[PDB]
Amino acid sequence: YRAQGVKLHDKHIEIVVRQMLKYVEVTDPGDSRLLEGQVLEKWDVEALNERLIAEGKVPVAWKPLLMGVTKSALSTKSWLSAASFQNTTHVLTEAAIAGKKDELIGLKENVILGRLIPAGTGSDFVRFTQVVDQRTLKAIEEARKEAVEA
Amino acid sequence: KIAQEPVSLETPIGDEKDSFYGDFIPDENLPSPVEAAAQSLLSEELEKALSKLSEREAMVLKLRKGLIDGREHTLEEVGAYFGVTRERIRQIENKALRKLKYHESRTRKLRDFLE
Amino acid sequence: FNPLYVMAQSGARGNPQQIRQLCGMRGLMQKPSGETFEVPVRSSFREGLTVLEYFISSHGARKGGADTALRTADSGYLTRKLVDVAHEIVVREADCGTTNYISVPLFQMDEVTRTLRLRKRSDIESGLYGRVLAREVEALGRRLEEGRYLSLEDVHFLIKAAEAGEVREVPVRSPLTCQTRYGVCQKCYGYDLSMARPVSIGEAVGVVAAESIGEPGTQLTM
Amino acid sequence: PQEKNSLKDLVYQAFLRLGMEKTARLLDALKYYGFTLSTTSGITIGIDDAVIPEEK
Amino acid sequence: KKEVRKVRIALASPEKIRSWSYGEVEKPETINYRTLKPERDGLFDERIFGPIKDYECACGKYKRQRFEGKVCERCGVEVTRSIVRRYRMGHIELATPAAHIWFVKDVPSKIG
Amino acid sequence: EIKRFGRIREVIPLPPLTEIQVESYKKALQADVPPEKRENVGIQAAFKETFPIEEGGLVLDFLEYRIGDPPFSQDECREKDLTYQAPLYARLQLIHKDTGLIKEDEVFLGHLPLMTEDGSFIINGADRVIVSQIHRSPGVYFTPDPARPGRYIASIIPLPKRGPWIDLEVEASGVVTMKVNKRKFPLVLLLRVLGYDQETLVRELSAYGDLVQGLLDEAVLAMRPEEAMVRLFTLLRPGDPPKKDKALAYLFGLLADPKRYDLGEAGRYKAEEKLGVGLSGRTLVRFEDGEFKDEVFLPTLRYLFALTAGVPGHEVDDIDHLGNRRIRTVGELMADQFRVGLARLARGVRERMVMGSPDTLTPAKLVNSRPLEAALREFFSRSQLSQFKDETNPLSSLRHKRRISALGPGGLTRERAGFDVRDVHRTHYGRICPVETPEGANIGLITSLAAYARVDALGFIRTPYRRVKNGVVTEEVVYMTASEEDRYTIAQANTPLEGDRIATDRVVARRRGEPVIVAPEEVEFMDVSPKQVFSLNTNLIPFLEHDDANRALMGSNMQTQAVPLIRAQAPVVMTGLEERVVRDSLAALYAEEDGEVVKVDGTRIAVRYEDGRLVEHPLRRYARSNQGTAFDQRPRVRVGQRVKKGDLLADGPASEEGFLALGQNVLVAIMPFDGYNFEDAIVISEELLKRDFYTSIHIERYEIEARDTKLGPERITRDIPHLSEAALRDLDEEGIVRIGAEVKPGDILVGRTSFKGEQEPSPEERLLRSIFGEKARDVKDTSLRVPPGEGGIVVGRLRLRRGDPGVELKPGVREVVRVFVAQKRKLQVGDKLANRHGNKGVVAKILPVEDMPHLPDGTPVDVILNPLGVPSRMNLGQILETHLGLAGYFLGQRYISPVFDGATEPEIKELLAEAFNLYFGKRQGEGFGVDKREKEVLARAEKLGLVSPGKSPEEQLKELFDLGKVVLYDGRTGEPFEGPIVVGQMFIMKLYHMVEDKMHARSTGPYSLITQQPLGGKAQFGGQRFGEMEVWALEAYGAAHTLQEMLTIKSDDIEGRNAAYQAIIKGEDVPEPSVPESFRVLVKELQALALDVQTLDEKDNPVDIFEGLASK
Amino acid sequence: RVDYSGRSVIVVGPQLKLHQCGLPKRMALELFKPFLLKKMEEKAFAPNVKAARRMLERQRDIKDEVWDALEEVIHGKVVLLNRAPTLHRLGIQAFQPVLVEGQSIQLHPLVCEAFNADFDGDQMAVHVPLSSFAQAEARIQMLSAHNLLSPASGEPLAKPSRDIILGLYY
Amino acid sequence: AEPGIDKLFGMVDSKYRLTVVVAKRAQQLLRHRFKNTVLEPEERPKMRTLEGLYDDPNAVTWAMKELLTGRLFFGENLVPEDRLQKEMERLYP
Ligand SMILES: [Mg+2]
Ligand SMILES: [Zn+2]
Ligand SMILES: [Zn+2]
Repeated sequence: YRAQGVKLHDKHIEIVVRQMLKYVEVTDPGDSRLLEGQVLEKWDVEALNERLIAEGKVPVAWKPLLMGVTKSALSTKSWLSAASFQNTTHVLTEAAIAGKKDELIGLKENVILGRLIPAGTGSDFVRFTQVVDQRTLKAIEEARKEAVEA
Repeated sequence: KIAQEPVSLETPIGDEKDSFYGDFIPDENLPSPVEAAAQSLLSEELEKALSKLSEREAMVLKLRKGLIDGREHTLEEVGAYFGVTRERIRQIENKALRKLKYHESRTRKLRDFLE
Repeated sequence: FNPLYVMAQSGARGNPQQIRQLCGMRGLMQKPSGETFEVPVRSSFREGLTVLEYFISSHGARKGGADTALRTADSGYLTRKLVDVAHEIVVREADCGTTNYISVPLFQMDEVTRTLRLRKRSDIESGLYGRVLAREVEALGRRLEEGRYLSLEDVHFLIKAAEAGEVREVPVRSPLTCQTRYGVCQKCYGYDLSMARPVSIGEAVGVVAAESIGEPGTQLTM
Repeated sequence: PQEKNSLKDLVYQAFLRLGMEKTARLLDALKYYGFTLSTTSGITIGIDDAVIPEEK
Repeated sequence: KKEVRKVRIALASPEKIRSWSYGEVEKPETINYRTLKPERDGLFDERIFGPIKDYECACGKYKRQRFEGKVCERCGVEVTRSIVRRYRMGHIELATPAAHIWFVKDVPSKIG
Repeated sequence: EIKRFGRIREVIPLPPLTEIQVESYKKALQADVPPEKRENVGIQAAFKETFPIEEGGLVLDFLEYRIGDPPFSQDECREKDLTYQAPLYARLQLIHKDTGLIKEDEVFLGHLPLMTEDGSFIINGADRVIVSQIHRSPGVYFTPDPARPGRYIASIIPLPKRGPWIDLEVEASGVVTMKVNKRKFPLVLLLRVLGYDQETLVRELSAYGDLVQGLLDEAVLAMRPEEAMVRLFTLLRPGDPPKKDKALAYLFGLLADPKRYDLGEAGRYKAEEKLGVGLSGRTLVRFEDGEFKDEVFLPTLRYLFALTAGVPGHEVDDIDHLGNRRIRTVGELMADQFRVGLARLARGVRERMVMGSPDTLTPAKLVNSRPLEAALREFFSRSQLSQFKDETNPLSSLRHKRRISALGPGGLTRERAGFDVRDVHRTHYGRICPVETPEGANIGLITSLAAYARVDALGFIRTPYRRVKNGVVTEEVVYMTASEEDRYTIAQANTPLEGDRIATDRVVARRRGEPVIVAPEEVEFMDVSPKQVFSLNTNLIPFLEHDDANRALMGSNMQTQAVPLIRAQAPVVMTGLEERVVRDSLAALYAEEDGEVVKVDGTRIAVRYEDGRLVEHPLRRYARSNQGTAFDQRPRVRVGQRVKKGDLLADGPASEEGFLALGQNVLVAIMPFDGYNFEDAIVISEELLKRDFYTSIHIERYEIEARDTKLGPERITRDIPHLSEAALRDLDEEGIVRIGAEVKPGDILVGRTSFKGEQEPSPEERLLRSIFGEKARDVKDTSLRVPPGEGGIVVGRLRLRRGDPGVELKPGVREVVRVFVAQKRKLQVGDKLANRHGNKGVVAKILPVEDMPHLPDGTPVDVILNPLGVPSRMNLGQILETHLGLAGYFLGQRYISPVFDGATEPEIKELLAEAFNLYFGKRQGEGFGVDKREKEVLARAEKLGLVSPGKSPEEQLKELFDLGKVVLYDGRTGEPFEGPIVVGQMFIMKLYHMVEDKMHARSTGPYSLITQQPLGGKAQFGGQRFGEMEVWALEAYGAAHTLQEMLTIKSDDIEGRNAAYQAIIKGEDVPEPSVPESFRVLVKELQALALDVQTLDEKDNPVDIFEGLASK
Repeated sequence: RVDYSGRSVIVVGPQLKLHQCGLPKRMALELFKPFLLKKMEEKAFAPNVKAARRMLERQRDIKDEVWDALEEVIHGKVVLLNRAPTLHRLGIQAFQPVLVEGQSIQLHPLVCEAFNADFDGDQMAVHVPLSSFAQAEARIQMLSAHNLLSPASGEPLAKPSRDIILGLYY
Repeated sequence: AEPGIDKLFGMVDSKYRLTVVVAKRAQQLLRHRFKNTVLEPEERPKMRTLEGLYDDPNAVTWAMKELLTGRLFFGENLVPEDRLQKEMERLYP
């Protein structure tokens, strides 16, 4: 990109790359329900190992698994996401076989669903924000003291 | 005319690979927003233009129209429900019609919906 | 004060090679096989080109055009892919609570050219601007605080200090090292490049990233 | 003399220091002035405006 | 009534298919060549998938919103909105069981 | 006065430009040619290759074929919406072998479309054209293996549908394998029945050493022809049991069959002159004495194995070389599909023989029309090579006819086209235009034929070259193909000549597209003209030498999009090819012989010819084209002056006094104006709208169909149930609009009444019906009303009613009513304008004549284009056009500057000097000196050094004038512009795209039945497609409710959009939607795949999105 | 494909400001039609919505009343402008309706570089956010004037271009 | 445009919070017909019309100026939603 003369910040590329290597291959499942060579998410095996250490069991050894953006997105937790992308048949088959539940965490599955997108103003952080004015505020402020007397 | 076959809805249109024949077909079975709003405004405005009548004659009218149970209650039925003769009902509705003629001749709110 | 030269210098319109073709020789041409022709085209456009010159230059030209077209196609391709992979990345937590980071080098090394050279300013800005300092930095008798958002001025200062040679590495919180779940968090990310201030929570930076990389997808030929 | 890079650092510095609205105003001002002055300059292109070096 | 925060996908058992089914489509016609009404057991049949008109049955006996959900005694058409023809699904009971080609033909064949 | 430039004089005129289609379709017809003396090629080739057929003991045979006279003329077929075609009657004799029964009997075949004089057909009342196709020539070729770097793979190949591709490839065992129809098997196994064994294959075969032993397999060489025939029939066709006679018949039909397998005559010839052998017929092998005998395989394996040895004389062929590539013209294609349909007919005949009464059957009962009828119908209507004619202007149809496409069936497609077929080969020189081609995914695929380029009988494009002997040029012009050109060494058209012989010692020449400086002694050939190196549209660009290839391409392509104007004018500076363009376009009326004009008027130009006959020429006035651009002919002749032969009578839409008039000549000033010309936007002086410049006439036609529905018959009538008086005005009698009536959008063109589906009025509805007491009546109004954004005056009227002569209407339909509506379109804000040099633009706000940069004589400029578009796109031709346009405006003469033989800088400068002498001379003749403001501008131009210091203001204004730059005063201020500004006459074009057609907005319209999405396009009153990329944009912004509205309420959500429209109508804020309703379709579709789709809740519980609907 | 949307070829905006674009009259009338129905309901002239709609559909009687009413519903509200292909998020930006004669949409010269727009006959699309929530999203974060620096780079996107640079340099 | 937008950005941490605030406030204003306003007759955003200078019907702008004043209070779990809307209707008919 810099050779071509196009300047862009490293952040974006870094995000994509982190999404690329986000997967893991299991070696010696230990005391978990996992199997050797089973592929899953970084944070998942991390958490599982935390709990296993807390439970006084043997954690799961693993190896970093980096895949192309296509297969990376294809292996994602949201089946609607992978379905909408491409290779619809394979996804749907594996999906329904395992009976996986999409929790609708990502934005585009919600886009399919026609539900308010988890990002932006629809972010669970800012969307519950309430707005009042002084007079109404004082009215409902009396509303609390008249409840205990009734 | 009977001999001719139906046409595949997926029949390609033009050299474009993004268009079918079937998705160029409109839906007349389903009410458009403008149509639902039109029916709404009609029912409401008629409801308000009805309210200036006497209670009995209005009730009779909306018994005739299907504004109650949706069915059409003739003459004798209305006479049976209000306990009067059917002729009286007839005169009643005619009168109602003409009173509406006056008030509508004034406001011009319902002069539309004439298609 | 010549219009061509002025439009070129001001950055209004035109590049040195276009002006080269409009004034000096249009240069040497490339036959469809890809190996350059043995004879040049001599005269510029304003002198006029002979039939042959125009023909060979047309080989090269249409080659170029086909390139651009197929390239817009592939740009759409790659863009859609990136969007599909990074879509779930969104600012959620203000602080994900990680001590992990990446250290961005201010010096590269040109090989067989030996000596380490100071990275060009635009690259350094591309890795440092908007970033949040992982740990404390001591240079030039001034200190840079922990968890500080580096402005452009701060980056230029760090460059001045890199030349001063007190810092060959910049510790920085990155999305890479971020522990945020199904996305990235504020400080690990950085400034919101549109507003030049710390990124607002709820910003979906995955889609932003994907578009950011996607748009340039149509400009790569050379 | 002001040019693309200079004008750009101008706009950015203005955004970083002054504010968003002030910079919008600034941009439109540079637009109006730049246009009108471009008209006044009468900058044009003739065939001999692409002058050859004699050394060619 | 309640929020939908979750969507799952699974294999539909034959029993589930029959549960979705408002009836079986026996006859491989579409409509009559003239009247253009849905054929008796045909694919477009109203007796299962629902009426073509809102609250109006096929024969035209029960005509109104007054009657609702009641099956008419001749055509067997349920009095209801005509929109249910988009939702209500039928089925075909197969003589000899067959395989869904997905779990066969899929790159890592599942049944295989 | 018209001035010509350049020293290059074409000795040969441009050959007929429509000739490819016309001549090719002429050779495939042979209408005037007697059934005796016919050529056995084209349609008769199809006949002779499909006949005779014998299979009881019937023997058919052919005799003749007859072209019918058209049942309807051009115009009639066009306005009936019927294909223009004539009945083809084959005369075919039927015989019996055993009986000796001869019943000859004529027969029918089908309807064959006839090509018009312009070279286009008419299908279903629409003018269509069949583009020429480009593929590689038949024959055999050799190319290095993609898989193996060390050897060369062989390929044999016939015409398409004339039999399969053949590949000889050495697999790396050392053993050899052949591939036909996706499969593998050794060559020897095929040598088989061809009369070869171990010895015959080892005899000569080794000059080689190592190459002989990879061929031999003793297991196959042991068995002899019919056994290995069974073997290869087992391998290549596993379906049926390995019978011997099946093998014989099948593999006879595969190779030895002249009918089933036809290798191109050009391929026959080329392969014969390549392998160094000769061939009896067009067949790969010959079936003789019951045994197969070799023809092709032996010499091609000879050349294969020889070339792979490295022996001199044998070499790999060039794939993209035009000597190995040929053109399918219209006649060959038509004949191809004709013979396919003829084959299907043959099978029909063969089916009809084995039943009924084998004793007495006339060929009339034996033959059906439909196979050939539907074959030809399918080819003309469907096939990609057949596309809608370009009627936008004459040059449009001309170039469209000269277009060469690599696409279509039998050719290649967008995906498999790399830099291979898209590029420009050495041999494209005098054949295919290196520049003209679409700027889209189709670049390099669809190209145009060169000006002097011609297609011979074999389909090889050849180009004219003048032979030269010892520096002396000969008047003999030779048409040479690609290979023939490759052999010789060719000079250039601009090479200096001293009265018919060469002057310079260094001559510009080439050996196989390779520029070389070489002496006059070794030059055997020369270019006729640079014009032959480009297409027609490219040849219309003056000073093309100064424009970049890209913008030149854009220039030609935009010249194609040209709309005709009322006042439209031929360019001031021309290349000189415009005349022949208007002539060969056949859009103009000329004098067929010598004679005198006995009348004019706008209908009939009658001429009394020297031959004594009085012939009137009917003039087409305002005829609707395909794109809508009016086709008009304005006569220029006075009554009573004697015309020569070939002389002009009436112009075309795009013609002026016999010259091509595309756009108009306007006065351009190159300069920035108030950012209005920003990004190639075009300011325009309002004065153009005063002179009716760039005003185009566009006729759009609308039709309507009265049918009989099962409910009841439709009818065209003036009576409409709820219709008011004032809306029925122009409807005079039968409910059709009168002629010359203005029709507003929403106004009724023709009335129609169709009985409504009988249903109850709703209770409220019938309450209304009762209130107004207006009888709810029967029929409802179906009338055709002119679409929004469209409107105009009514010119044409057409009514075709059934039960009336001359017209056959499709079943169920009573009558069709069609109305021509013409519109007057002046240049508007947003319309498109462009020049011949590839400078695009939109009209950005028009400017009043009051404030304009004008001249000291008060003459305002007509445009003000932006100079910033120039240096990036690198087209300097427009600059020169502007200079010469200035000189031409002042001295009042036009110019002819051919491509690559042009006007030059000193010439133009001289003309500028003269024009200045006249101009300033007239300035002082009127008693005026030099203006003070001019002294100011001259001063500041002197400081920057645009003018020589010390010279008087006259001489400085002079030095500035020849530079093209003059002093300009701002019409707003009155103060002069600081710098001098080039002005002059540029030829500028109004194009097809207009705001009038392209502006559409929508609130709530119709929706699709399947999914509730709004329809697409303007014609359907559609909404804008919001793409996935735009979703990504909104997500990037983080606008949740905007994206929500986009995905639900404002797009497909039923209850959402309804409640929303309700809310806005009542003045609320729109509610929150629920179900997109396409998603429910997705759910039920997923359930149709037997996949259970459960929409859960916060706590893993079923939530039914179908409310009391599918619940059951 | 969506309701309340349109498109047209584009024309330069030199007199216009950054937070504005030149949304044409007819396009606006069709786009804002429901709002116009309510504003015609409030502002006398016709008794109810139906009268207004019937007025607008048949007989293009358009009068200064309905135009000033159109500018009554228009005021303060913004519409989204779209240029294909959409690469950046800046391929979509908020601007204002400004009723102008002619069928072409007027666009600001600075944001062109963001849409990758020149006027050769390039066309752009207009969408109107309905809900006050969506309108807030449009005017606050989706506004063209509010988006200046490139989210990809961090260097300002909306920028002096061509003629402007020419004059300032000048 | 929307003056004070910089200060508005400064009022909150994340922008989408501001957008939510302006949205809901404009919602309240549209609900109660601008009678729940904290503004004063001089501060009211007046739309210029030849008929007269009226109240700007755009609720968004109203909310913008309103929050610009600072008389408005915003936050998460500030007041019970039910009672909020309840007495919200209680105050203004
Ligand atoms: Mg453009
Ligand atoms: Zn983090
Ligand atoms: Zn029934």
